Amino acid sequence: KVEYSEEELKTHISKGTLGKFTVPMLKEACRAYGLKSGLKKQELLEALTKHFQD
Repeated sequence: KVEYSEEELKTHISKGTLGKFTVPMLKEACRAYGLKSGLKKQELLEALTKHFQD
């Protein structure tokens, strides 16, 4: 489903492909995570990573 539930995200965070998708797609994961996200792109990754990486 790759709906960005967390599994794909976790996997993405691991290797580092989570930063491939565009911003419109990144916002999706953020919406599911409940983060703040950023009006740019990579900013989304950070929000995601932070939610799955110390």
